[PDB]
Amino acid sequence: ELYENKPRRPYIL
Repeated sequence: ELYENKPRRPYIL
């Protein structure tokens, strides 16, 4: 998506 959220790229990585 154009708007990147945090539960897609959370600090879990």
